[PDB]
Amino acid sequence: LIRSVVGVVNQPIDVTVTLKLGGYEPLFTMSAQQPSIVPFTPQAYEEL
Amino acid sequence: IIKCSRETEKKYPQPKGQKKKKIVKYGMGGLIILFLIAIIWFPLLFMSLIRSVVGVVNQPIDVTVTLKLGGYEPLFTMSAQQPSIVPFTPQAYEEL
Amino acid sequence: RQMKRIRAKQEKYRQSQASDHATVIHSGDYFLFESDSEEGQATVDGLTRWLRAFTKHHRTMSDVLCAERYLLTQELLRVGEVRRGVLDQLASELLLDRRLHIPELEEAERFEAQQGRTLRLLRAGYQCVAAHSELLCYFIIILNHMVTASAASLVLPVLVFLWAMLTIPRPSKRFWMTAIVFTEVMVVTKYLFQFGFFPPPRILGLEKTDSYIKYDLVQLMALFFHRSQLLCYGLWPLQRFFHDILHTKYRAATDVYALMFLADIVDIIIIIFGFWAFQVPQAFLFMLLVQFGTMVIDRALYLRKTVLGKLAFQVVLVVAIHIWMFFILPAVTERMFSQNAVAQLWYFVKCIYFALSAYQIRCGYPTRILGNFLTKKYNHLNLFLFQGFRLVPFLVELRAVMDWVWTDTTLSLSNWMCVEDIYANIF
Amino acid sequence: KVSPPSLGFLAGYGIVGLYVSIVLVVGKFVRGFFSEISHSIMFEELPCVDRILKLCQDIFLVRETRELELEEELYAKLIFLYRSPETMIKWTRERE
Amino acid sequence: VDRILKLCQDIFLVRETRELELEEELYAKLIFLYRSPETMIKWTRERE
Amino acid sequence: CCESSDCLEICMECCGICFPS
Amino acid sequence: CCESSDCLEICMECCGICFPS
Repeated sequence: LIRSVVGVVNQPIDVTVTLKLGGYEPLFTMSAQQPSIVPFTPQAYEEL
Repeated sequence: IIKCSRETEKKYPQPKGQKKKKIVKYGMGGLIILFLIAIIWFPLLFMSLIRSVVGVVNQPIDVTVTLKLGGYEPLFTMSAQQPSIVPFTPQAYEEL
Repeated sequence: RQMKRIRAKQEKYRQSQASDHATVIHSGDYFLFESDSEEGQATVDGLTRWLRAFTKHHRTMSDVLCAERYLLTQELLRVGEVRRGVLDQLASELLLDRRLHIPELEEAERFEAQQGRTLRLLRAGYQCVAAHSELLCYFIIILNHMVTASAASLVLPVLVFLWAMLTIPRPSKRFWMTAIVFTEVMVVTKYLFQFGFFPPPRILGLEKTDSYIKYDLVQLMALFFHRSQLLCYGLWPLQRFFHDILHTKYRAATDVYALMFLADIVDIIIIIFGFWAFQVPQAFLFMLLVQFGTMVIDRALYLRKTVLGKLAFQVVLVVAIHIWMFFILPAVTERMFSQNAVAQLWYFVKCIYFALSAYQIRCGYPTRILGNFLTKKYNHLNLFLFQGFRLVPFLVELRAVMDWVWTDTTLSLSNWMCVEDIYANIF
Repeated sequence: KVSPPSLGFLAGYGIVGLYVSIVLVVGKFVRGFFSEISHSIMFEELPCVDRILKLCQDIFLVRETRELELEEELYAKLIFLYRSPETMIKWTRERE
Repeated sequence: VDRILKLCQDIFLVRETRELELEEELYAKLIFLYRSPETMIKWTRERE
Repeated sequence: CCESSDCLEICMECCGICFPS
Repeated sequence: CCESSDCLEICMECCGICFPS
């Protein structure tokens, strides 16, 4: 019973993407956390 | 249990006093001494084997340097991670 | 006589009961037990007197020799003529003898009593060294090898523990010459390499330091002092003959198993605390297991009473201990003299062990070996010591089992445990 | 170097305590077989246990057939046998 | 306990000299001593 | 060497410690 | 107060619990 860690959702709240050509400077950095992070609908899962 | 031991003894006797077989004595003593030294020792083996965290390299992959005059703004910030982070050559260590 | 008594009693019981092994064990009636006709300044003085007790042999011997010597030289003054004159003037051989007196020496005798605060202690200590130069040299050699761990300092202790401690109550002149000449050679070579013109270094032992000669003037001087003393007083294929003279001969019989096993127990205490106090722990765990193994093998060699087996095992043990300690460990872990004072101490205790085993091999096992090591006298001390020895875990366990495995017995294990427990409780 | 944070509690009266505990406990338990072994020697060295065996089998047999008074009388006999070692020498004496 | 002590010492002594039958007979005597407390009152009675 | 009785009675004395005769 | 016999027989009864008489 102690070794029964129940499945609990751990959604990443912040995603960050960067594009760094060599070591000069990030050409494009972006972070979208609340609105642009959306989970699937079940029907979208079936589509997948 | 005593009855089975007496029956076994009656079936397969032993004479009026004989040296206990050397093989059985050696086997039984070896088994017992092995157990009584295993209990003494293997705890030490486990206790000095678990505390054997072997040297493993932990190289810093990202270095960042900043120069902030007072609390205004970083005059110069920089981060160099893959290419500018290079380990020594052995001969460079000897030079050091 | 004891066996005569026991056999008489057993014959009487057989005759009485007259009127196939479990049967003879299970044969006991009340007719056995019926009556068979019932048939603080004084501490320094005590230390001085104890030292004099140790060295009384050499003191009396030197007194006799010097008493003879005074008349010898006073006669030699003119010419020196007759060997029989010097003996009978004041029965060729006898240890302690007494004859007429000489005024000068008897006057000189009490002069020492004039100085009695510390000078007596100093005289007693120096005389003790004079009476044990043979042991001073071994101690200096072992100490020198305990520092400066190197094969050049390793070929000598192996000799001390394998050849000089096994031959004959006088280790042969060839050995003292070997050690003296070898230390000459290996101090000359050390000094030669100490030069600045020359650039493994540590293993071969020719390294260059400020104290390149370390306990090597002391060792040479101890060897030469022993040779001088053994010279002024007394006298100063082949391997197979050496072994055969070691085995077959007439010797005193002495038992030193108590002290041998006590040295091994101190050795395991040392390993345990140098494991807890700090790689080398992975070496000291294996060494602890080998200590258990060598205690068990030594106990077997003692019960079975094989001098030859002890000789072979002691050769194997000394060679393996020296090789391991001085090559295998210093590569797995650090030097043994830079640190690991625990290793130095463990080696010294094992050296005491080796000296004791060599003494036991020289003297040969006695008869009457069985019987506990603490139950010879029923005083008020043996009881506490016996209870303490019982209290430590896994000794009486292993003592009973190993005493059973290697003794010639007809009893199974449970019956043996019953007998040993009955004896412990009754004692 | 990098080590797993599996260190826990190390030597220096941290982990030697558990090893001493286990060696002492096993020492006491194992001495359990060698220390008070002489006492129960009147109940384990019987020459011929035929009669006690028949008595136990008769207790079982009379308990089987729903016959009960005889069980109490036989149990009385058995208890008085284990309550009197001289009669358990008379009663387990090797039959002539 | 003088008599039991002499008996145990005699078991040891006769085991020492590679003499074995006497060991079994002496062990029989010892076991029957610990198997009969009235004879271990007769046998460890304070000598008069 | 060994035998078939040797191992058997070794097992006998190994169950002879824990249990009675 | 104390003595030399007092500590000795204290040790006697402290080894008298674990062990026989």
